[PDB]
Amino acid sequence: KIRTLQGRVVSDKMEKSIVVAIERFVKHPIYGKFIKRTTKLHVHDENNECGIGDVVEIRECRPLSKTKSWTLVRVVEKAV
Amino acid sequence: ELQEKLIAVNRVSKTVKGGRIFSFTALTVVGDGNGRVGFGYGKAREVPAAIQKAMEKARRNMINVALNNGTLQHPVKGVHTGSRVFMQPASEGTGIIAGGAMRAVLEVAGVHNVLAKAYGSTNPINVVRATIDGLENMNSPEMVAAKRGK
Amino acid sequence: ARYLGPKLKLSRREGTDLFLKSGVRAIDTKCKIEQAPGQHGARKPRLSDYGVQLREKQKVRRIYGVLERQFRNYYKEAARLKGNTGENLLALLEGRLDNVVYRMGFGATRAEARQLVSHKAIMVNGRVVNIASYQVSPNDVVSIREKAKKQSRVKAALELAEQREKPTWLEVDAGKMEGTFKRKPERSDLSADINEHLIVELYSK
Amino acid sequence: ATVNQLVRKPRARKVAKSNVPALEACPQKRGVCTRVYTTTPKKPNSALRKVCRVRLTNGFEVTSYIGGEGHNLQEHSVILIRGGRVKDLPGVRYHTVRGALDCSGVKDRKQARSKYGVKRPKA
Amino acid sequence: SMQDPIADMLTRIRNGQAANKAAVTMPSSKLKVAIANVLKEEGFIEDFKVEGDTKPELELTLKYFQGKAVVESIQRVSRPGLRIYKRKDELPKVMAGLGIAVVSTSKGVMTDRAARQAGLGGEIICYVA
Amino acid sequence: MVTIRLARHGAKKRPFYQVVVADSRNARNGRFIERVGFFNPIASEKEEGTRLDLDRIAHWVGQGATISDRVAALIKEVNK
RNA sequence: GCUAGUAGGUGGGGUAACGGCUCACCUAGGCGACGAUCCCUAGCUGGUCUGAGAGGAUGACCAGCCACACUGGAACUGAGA
RNA sequence: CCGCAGAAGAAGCACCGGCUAACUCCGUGCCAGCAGCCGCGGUAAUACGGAGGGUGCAAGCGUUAAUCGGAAUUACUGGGCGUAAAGCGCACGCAGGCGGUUUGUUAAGUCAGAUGUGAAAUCCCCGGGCUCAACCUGGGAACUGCAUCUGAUACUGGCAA
Repeated sequence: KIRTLQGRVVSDKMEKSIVVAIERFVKHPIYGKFIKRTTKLHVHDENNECGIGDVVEIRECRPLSKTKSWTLVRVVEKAV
Repeated sequence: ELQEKLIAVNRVSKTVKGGRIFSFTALTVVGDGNGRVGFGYGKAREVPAAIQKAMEKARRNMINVALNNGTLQHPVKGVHTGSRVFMQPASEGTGIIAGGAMRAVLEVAGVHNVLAKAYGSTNPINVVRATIDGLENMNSPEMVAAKRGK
Repeated sequence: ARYLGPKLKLSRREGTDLFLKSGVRAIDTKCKIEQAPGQHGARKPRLSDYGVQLREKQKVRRIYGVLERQFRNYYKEAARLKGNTGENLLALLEGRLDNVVYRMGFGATRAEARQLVSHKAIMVNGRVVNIASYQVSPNDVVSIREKAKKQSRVKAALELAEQREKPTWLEVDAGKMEGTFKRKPERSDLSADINEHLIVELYSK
Repeated sequence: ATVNQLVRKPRARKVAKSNVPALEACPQKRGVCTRVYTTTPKKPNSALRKVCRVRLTNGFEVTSYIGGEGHNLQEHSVILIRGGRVKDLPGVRYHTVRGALDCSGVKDRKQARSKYGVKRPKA
Repeated sequence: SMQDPIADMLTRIRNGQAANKAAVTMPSSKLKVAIANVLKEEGFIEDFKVEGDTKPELELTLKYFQGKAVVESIQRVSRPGLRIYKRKDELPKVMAGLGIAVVSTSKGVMTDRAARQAGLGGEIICYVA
Repeated sequence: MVTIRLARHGAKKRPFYQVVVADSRNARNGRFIERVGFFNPIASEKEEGTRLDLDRIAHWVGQGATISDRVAALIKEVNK
């Protein structure tokens, strides 16, 4: 099946675009300690309405604008 | 059967008014195909009796095995100065592993095939004093009895 | 190098003969043996540790005629096998053609055994060789040729062959100048001057 | 340091530097000569050792001890650097090898033939 | 009171073991209960009892062979700020060939030997000889 | 482009050939697609010096890719 | 400390195809110490060497990838430059 | 592969004070020079030079440069900080790291399994082919890894109480 990836909005202002920061467990190589290595990706909301902490589903696809490859597939929940 | 050899052999300088005072002392090897303890000096005024009297005194006392079938079952560690000396098992189909001071005491202790190495500084005077700290650290069958009987 | 020099002079400070011009002679026969080969470029004393430790390393090394490299390489196949490292080594060392021939009575001297294989008078199976090393194995057939049942050197080395027990792991035929290397060596009975534990310590770093 | 400290700053690593003053790029490099000098080494009882500024192309005008039995050199001559040193001289980076170019086989050292570029003698 | 529970446990255990104490106590939690079985089965404790009061506390009675119960190996492995994990065959092959090494598995808490062929990897908190 | 071809892997004055399906834009020793065979031209008796498959010399020759003259003449002599 | 097709949105246009690739308009955003921006140096990889291992070092021949052809720039035909 | 004479045409290079196996006699005399390091030589030098001898390697031998090893002497494996090299002069505190104890939930971390893939070459395991060996080569395992698919819920984390 498909893959949808858990991000959290953390910067919404611009129209039809939400900035999401995705925190996954990255391990150090030599010292083997997990850490949060946050990585923004630029997700396109269908209509912007988000803000901050909104868990979402995104997925890999075709671009629609420059630095895109991501869509909103569903809002798990909101926290704005 | 008794096994003994020599290790060091040297002389000591002291002074008493203008003394150079050379007196021939030494370290020696003790074992018995089980290991023994003792390593004494013996002051002398010639190189032959420096090792002679050294062996008298290095015959004092014995210490027991912890090998089964020529090798130790368990990796074990001890310490004395920067002579830190570790061993771990060595399977059958190998010869006698390790050079340094831990070549000679690692034969005489009944062993002919066990792994060894020494981390840190090898200070010959006390690697000896770190090697016998493994005949207090043992996983010999009495310890198997000391969880199954005890 | 293949040497080409004064065999018996080595005996002196070897403290053993190890088959230097055997055929009529050995220690203190028409030669000065068991001395020191120097006037006082070298003379007897108490010996150093490290002396011994080098000498014995060469002991094992010299009675096959193997170079520097080779014998180490054999060690790198032994400590690649999961069997006995000590055994394996002396196993590989006896695979050399030159050693095998001597122990089929062909050559009265170790050097002579190896100086046979040189001149075209040797062969193994129907294959002709002139190579002093070969892969020698169970149920091979060591064969003399035509014009080597003709040489008067070969015959003259059967003398001494009647005077050496010859191994039990090979057939030996002198009557048609064959013999097979029918099965593996035993070293349950050649390790009698060889302490494997010594040399393998040194080889290790 | 702490593993959490190391995640943030892994251990510093040593660097590489040698007796020759740059690790060079030859084991033998042809350098020109400025002048030969002769200092006395440390202590007033050490024997005089034959030294020389070099006139390297690298812009290293540094000082090379000159081995063998004296020399026949001229002071603009083109010599092969060994990149040894001898330890009784202070501050040394180079030592001169002989054989090839202007420097050639010294006399009555046909015993050390590998040294100095002395041929095998043919007697 | 305690930030890494288990570390405080073992500390007071070895400290007291050497003084040949009758018993020592320290605040119990779930795991503190589950460990004391291996120590009890191999014979290092008589038994252990959790007296639930204002809080559970483990007053485990210290066993001695003859004036000793000395153990030759210990570590804090998987602990705060350095919790780590291993798979089912990467369990430590400890001394004695029968030695123990507390591992929490994925269904319970077992030890290296059982845990191995039980298919079950997990964090090792420690290792014993 | 890809073709069935032979491909030396012998040393000097040893002709050990290996039948590969390999590119003509890389080489016969360059980028392989796949092995498919071994061949001895000298007809050695070593362990499996002749292989030539049935299944890939019947599938990549389905969508086209031609073999070589020795091979052509070998199809008959393994009676495939 | 950084950024004006800069960040994004509409609608146009363009590519074999997805894309500010490009534009007109619109919004005023975007990025940054989990190290941006800038500065030094370097073709990259399978692998290679050494080493008990971990690791470090390294990228020769051989294979794969990428890039370059007096210098710079530019377009043509074509599935392909 | 056969024949043809005739030992014929075929040994050198470094080293021998200690680390390090391997010295004597002369000449020299802190000069000459030697020397990886520790260090040699002041006229009875196992250390300099020659000779004699001895030692190790051998169609090579020795020297240098260079990289890793030894060196656990940058240390995750595998390091210290009273005085040996190291604890801010002392508090406060933002980010960060860290979280007593019990229950419910989740399954992200985590554990299990499955599936792709992890190029050829290379290693190894087993095994062959060249007169041997070098070299050539087959098949198996490795391909430590990664993503994907499904389960597990002890621990770690989230959520709730």
